[PDB]
Amino acid sequence: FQKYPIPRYLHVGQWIVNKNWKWNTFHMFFPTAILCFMVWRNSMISTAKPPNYGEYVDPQSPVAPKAIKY
Amino acid sequence: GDIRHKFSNEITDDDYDYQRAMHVKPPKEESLFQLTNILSSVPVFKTRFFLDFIARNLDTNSAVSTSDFVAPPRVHENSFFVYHSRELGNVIRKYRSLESIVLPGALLTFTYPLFAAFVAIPSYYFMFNAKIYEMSRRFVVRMDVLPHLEMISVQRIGAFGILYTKLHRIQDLEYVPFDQVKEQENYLWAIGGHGVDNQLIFKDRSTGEFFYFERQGVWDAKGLNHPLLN
Amino acid sequence: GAWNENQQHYKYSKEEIEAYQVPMRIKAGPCVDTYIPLKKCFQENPTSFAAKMLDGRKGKCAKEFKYYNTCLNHWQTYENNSHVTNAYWADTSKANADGISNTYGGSFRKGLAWLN
Amino acid sequence: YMGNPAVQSPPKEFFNY
Amino acid sequence: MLKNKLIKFKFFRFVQSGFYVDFIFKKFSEMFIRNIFIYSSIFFGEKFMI
Amino acid sequence: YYNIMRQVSLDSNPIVLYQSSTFTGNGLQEFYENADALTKYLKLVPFFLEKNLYDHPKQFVIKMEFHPQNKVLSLDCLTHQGVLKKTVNLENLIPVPYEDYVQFCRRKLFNAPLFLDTEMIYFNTFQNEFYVFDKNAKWNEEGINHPELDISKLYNEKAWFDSLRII
Amino acid sequence: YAPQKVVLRNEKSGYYANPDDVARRLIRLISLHDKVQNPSAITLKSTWSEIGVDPLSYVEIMLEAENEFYIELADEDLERFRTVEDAVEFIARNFFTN
Amino acid sequence: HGWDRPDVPLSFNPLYVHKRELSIFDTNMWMYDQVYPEYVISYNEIHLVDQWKGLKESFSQSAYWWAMMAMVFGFYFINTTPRQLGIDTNDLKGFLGEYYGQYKKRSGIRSNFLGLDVTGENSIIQPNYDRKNGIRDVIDSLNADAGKRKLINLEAKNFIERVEKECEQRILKKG
Amino acid sequence: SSGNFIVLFLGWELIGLTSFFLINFWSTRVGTLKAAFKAFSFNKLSDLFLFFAILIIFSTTYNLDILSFNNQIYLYESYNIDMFYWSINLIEIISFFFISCAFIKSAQFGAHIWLPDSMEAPVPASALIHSATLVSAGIYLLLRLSPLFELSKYAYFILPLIGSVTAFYGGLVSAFQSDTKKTLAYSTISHCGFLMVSYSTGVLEFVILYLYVHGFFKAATFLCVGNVNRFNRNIQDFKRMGGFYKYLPFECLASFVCMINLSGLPLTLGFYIKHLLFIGLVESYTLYPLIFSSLILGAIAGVFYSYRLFYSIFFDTKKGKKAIYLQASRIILNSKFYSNTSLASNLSITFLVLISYTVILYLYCTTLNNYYSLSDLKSIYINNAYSYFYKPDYNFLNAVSILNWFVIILLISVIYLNWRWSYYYTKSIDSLSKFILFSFFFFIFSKYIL
Ligand SMILES: COC1=C(OC)C(=O)C(C/C=C(\C)CC/C=C(/C)CC/C=C(\C)CC/C=C(/C)CC/C=C(\C)CC/C=C(\C)CC/C=C(\C)CC/C=C(/C)CC/C=C(\C)CCC=C(C)C)=C(C)C1=O
Ligand SMILES: CCCCCCCCCCCCCCCCCC(=O)OC[C@H](COP(=O)([O-])OCC[N+](C)(C)C)OC(=O)CCCCCCCCCCCCCCCCC
Ligand SMILES: Nc1ncnc2c1ncn2[C@@H]1O[C@H](COP(=O)(O)OP(=O)(O)O)[C@@H](O)[C@H]1O
Repeated sequence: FQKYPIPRYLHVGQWIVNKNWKWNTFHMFFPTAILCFMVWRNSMISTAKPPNYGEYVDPQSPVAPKAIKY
Repeated sequence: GDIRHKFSNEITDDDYDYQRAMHVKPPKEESLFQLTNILSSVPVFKTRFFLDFIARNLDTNSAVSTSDFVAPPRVHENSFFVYHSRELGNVIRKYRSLESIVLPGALLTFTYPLFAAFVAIPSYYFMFNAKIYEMSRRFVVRMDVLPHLEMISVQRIGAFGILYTKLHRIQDLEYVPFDQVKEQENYLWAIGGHGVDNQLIFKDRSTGEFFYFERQGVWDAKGLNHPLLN
Repeated sequence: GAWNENQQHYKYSKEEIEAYQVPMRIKAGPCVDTYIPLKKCFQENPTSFAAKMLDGRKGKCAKEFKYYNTCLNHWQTYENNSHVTNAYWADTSKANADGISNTYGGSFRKGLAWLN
Repeated sequence: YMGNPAVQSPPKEFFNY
Repeated sequence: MLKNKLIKFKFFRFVQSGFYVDFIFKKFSEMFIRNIFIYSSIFFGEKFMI
Repeated sequence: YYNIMRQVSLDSNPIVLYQSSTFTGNGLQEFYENADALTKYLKLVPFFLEKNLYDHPKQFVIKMEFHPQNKVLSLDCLTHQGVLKKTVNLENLIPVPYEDYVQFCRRKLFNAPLFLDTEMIYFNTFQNEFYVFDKNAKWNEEGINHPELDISKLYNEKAWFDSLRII
Repeated sequence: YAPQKVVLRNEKSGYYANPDDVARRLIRLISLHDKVQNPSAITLKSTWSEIGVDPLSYVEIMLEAENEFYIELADEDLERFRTVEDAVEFIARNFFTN
Repeated sequence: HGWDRPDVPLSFNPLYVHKRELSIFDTNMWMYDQVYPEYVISYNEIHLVDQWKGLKESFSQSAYWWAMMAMVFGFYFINTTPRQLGIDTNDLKGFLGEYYGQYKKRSGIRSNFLGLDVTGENSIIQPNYDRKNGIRDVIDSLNADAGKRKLINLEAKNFIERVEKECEQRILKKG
Repeated sequence: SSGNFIVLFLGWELIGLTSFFLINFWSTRVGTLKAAFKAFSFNKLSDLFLFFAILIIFSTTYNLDILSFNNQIYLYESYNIDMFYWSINLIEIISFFFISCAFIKSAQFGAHIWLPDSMEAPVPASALIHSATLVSAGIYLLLRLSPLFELSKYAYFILPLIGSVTAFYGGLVSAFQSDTKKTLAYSTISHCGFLMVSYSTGVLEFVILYLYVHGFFKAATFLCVGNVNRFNRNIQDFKRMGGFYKYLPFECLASFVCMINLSGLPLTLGFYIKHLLFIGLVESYTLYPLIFSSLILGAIAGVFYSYRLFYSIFFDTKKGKKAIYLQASRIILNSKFYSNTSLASNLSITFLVLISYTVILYLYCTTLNNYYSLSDLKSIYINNAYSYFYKPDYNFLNAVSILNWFVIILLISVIYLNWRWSYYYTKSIDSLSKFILFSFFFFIFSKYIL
């Protein structure tokens, strides 16, 4: 579509180009990556995976599912 | 208006040569492995035996039409020629000749001829009856006029590629408007009425026979401008 | 001897089935005894999906795949009754006369298109 | 009941703020 | 079959319009919206009942 | 529209309009004798393949006479079997370009030899076939400028622009 | 980029397409009609009746002009056109003329 | 290119002028906008005057597809034999076994583990181990089909054993 | 990726609202607002159904973990809920609500009407919505809760019937659509119905394969038709197209590949998934005649819409406007940079097709190979549908042959039928005759002589 003038006072995103977008991309990507790394560690503390190939669950081990003793 | 000459890295016409196999363009050069170059370079094609084989096989020059006027051989001694089909009649006859080899071949070579017939029945009724066959039945392959009877001899194509000639009285001929036969036969005129003249449709009213004439067919002025045919 | 038996004639326990991660579809069938060595060999012989999809002998996993393929053929034939069905298809009159399986033969209709 | 598709003159007497 | 009504634009239009299912559903939805929200809820419900 | 046929004859005093320089001879035997004519014939072999196998209606004209009294053309065309004489009614000939000639055939034609005159295709609408001339040839300037060959007598907008459409 | 200052809408010449190009294309399209005897007698100030265009011929010519200029013209506007100059002015000032 | 186009005109968003009274009986029946207001529901198939005429037209034109479906079903019905489909008969103690085991053990109606004098029946969502409906029909059909396939395999084995015995008798008898 | 029903409901509401925002991208238009609001209303009804199903599950089991619910729902099969004057089975009511929620999102007959109106969204949005995601949410609901639907009589009756009806309806309407986006939307409706049928077959591997193939090739076709629409300047109907092969060469060729894969044409991955669908179709349904007829008519409908879209867009006559063609063919524009699309678009579509082929081949090798190497699907309902894939009988082969020959006859019809006068009309009939004779002789020679 043909470009048309945009009011200077309006904080809209129509045909908005930031000449310094590279540093903004750097400083919006890397700290986001660090935040997600911290959240990833926190969630990896509480993570469950089935036994690997060749590994079985001993039914009498504490890891095995348990039933309530009334 | 093109400005590719102003720039060096701009694409040239020689780069647009792989598109010649996909885009029609007047010839510029002959490649090493082009068929013409192969035929004109290998000496085995210069030998007389290949030249004689080519000059005596494939299409013959006797079958090539040598004029824009043709007089087909008379069907009867007294009859005079009026109209003849050119290529649609040939294609119709070659298509209906398939029933003479493919249909028996289907019986003798298909594991399930009943399956073949069960799939062919709806193909005929839903697609092929209104496409080729019914047009062929009403197609006028040839039309001459016998003056002693004051009748028209119409030669048509039958089921297995047959040819048969029927006589229709001139006074019983009527003109059938396309709008008169438009809605009742819309499917035929939708998929199988393009090669025949829908604005030139006739009918023998005694038997309800429809006469369709090919758009590419040839008409004789002498026969058409006859007092019997007005 | 039996098609479900593997090369070593060894039956696998529930713990071994769990440890070797047998798919439930294979577990439902009777071919776990022949499937388990094949999966063990494939784990010991990691190959790309193209290798499995192209090799007809399954490469290194040859004997294990032979045993598993015999078991699979028998298993899918019996789950299909395809032997009886093909016997009745080849000659419906002779199969009925011989009484291969009256239960299937009493409700068998070949179809008009297939040679009546 | 439904609105009138016909073009009507602007109201002269109507409740206002 | 020399006469076919499945190639006329009437049948083609019918099929292209999705068998008129959307049209019928939207007509019934307008019926419901008018008869429930306006006449029954705000007029009968609020003007009369409330 | 309708291919109404009219009887035609010859004037017995034809005016030469076109003559292929390479294909000067009685027929295919003398074409074999000529070294250049033989090479051109071998290059025209795929042209004949398109003509026969692909059912592309085409003729390679090596000579052309004109009869103004009957308004007829007297083409002598070359095919894989030799030279054949064809008479074309003047009103049945229209100009057509290389793109129309190629796109008429649904099959992809073989790469054309360099001696085909791609700018001068002539379509016979009655016979529905193309005529292609040779690049190295003598066009009789006096012959082609005959008053009966003038477009003011021959040009018909509907036939020249609207009759032949390739879709 | 934007000059960072307030800049108003530029009306410029007021034509979204070249008026002379539009007029020439329209006159060429009109001359294509079978009932227009003299293409060289067509002027922007000329009337449709003056250039021998009946109402139905005008309808056909305007439909083909709509096809050519990549726009559609309302019947009220089409009846509003009294001269080729008016038609060209309306087409050139249209934002969708192409 | 080739012309200095002015800016996009304000006519691209024409101002809508209200010429009619906005009835309260059409409340929210219109998408209101100062440019191009619309009715809340669009009827592209307005050539059908009503929804009843639309239903009549739909059922009249859908008859062709009913006929085509009938033709396809007839073609596949006079030319195809029903297949041997069902649950895997090598695992009947699984999906089929668990269903009947649950309907047999009746563990949902046992006594409370504390003696609270309340069982599973004392709830809005309560067990019913004598229901005999729902998916039980499909379960019974699957079990019957599995039994039928097992019987077919057994009959085939018996037939082959009988054929082998008959051949042995025939060859041995002649000597 | 939900682990609980609460994360499931959160994702349901999130996809609903994000689809509403995607559909209503042209916020300045109220004509877009009404379509987005219809989609929003259907999403809210789906949310109601999902919430009520989750509430019933919680009131029954006091549990929201999906694994725990799946592994213990079998204990509650013999249960009923006293709702008003009726005693509805516990599995039946939960399955009814989940199935209604799935049918609204994964567009089925009746609840499909929002999907054709959701084409006001930009082409990338429509590609994401229709290929996967929004219309695959119901398939995810069915697959994630597979043990629940194995024990439901309502599922057994409603999944195949509604799936077949939806497939037939969508394919048939797509075969008649002149808009490219509407054509692909109705194709998506048809393939969602086919996915429902595939789930009703009891084989989840076939469902996964069909989902992957349809998503990949529908997305690629959506991108191609989006480039075509942009070139045509926001005119989506192909009645104003034709001759775009020269202006959009890459679009033409990529669209050809993606349509022959998508429409289930023979010798393609779509053909494989359709054949797998017909392998496992159960024949014990009361309404099997209608179901099977609808499935056949919807499976044969891919040829029509694929051929119509491709030929009308690229190789028909020039039905478009002169401004579209002439402005892109000026001699000044001739350069090595000339393109009516973007190099980035071309590379994206090429890599999408390549990765789609690789992933579909990997899935086929993991599932359809003799050595079954797929991971556990957490389903204990194992039928014998794989037997006909491994060791089929002759009757099934002959039935699939019937289907293949129906497809062949439809191909013959679409290729050779002349709906308009042409100079090649006679030669087209001649070509058909010689093709029939050549096919007969080729069959004779390849089977008996040598
Ligand atoms: C073409 O669609 C249609 C649409 O598009 C999907 C539509 O949008 C709409 C528009 C609808 C609305 C606006 C709202 C209405 C809502 C709906 C859900 C309507 C949907 C309508 C249909 C899906 C069409 C159904 C109509 C018919 C006539 C069914 C078509 C199938 C046949 C005619 C096949 C005939 C079957 C026969 C003869 C079976 C005979 C029995 C045997 C051979 C015994 C076999 C032995 C067994 C063990 C098998 C058991 C089989 C049984 C019991 C038969 C039962 C099955 C039946 C079908 C009766 C309409 C009207 C429509 O119309
Ligand atoms: C009692 C009557 C006996 C005779 C009945 C004759 C009915 C058929 C008449 C038409 C025959 C011509 C069409 C088929 C030509 C051979 C094609 C072939 O190889 O078939 C193999 C097979 C032969 O294999 P088969 O029959 O031995 O067994 C394997 C095939 N199944 C399992 C499906 C049966 O031929 C057929 O299946 C024939 C089906 C014909 C269906 C109707 C066709 C109508 C359209 C005609 C044009 C077709 C163009 C070519 C299409 C195929 C190629 C792309
Ligand atoms: N408030 C309303 N009440 C009833 N009908 C309306 C209303 N607004 C619009 N319409 C209908 O919608 C159509 C749109 O008309 P509109 O575009 O506003 O007038 P015009 O066509 O003169 O610009 C009208 O013909 C009218 O029938």
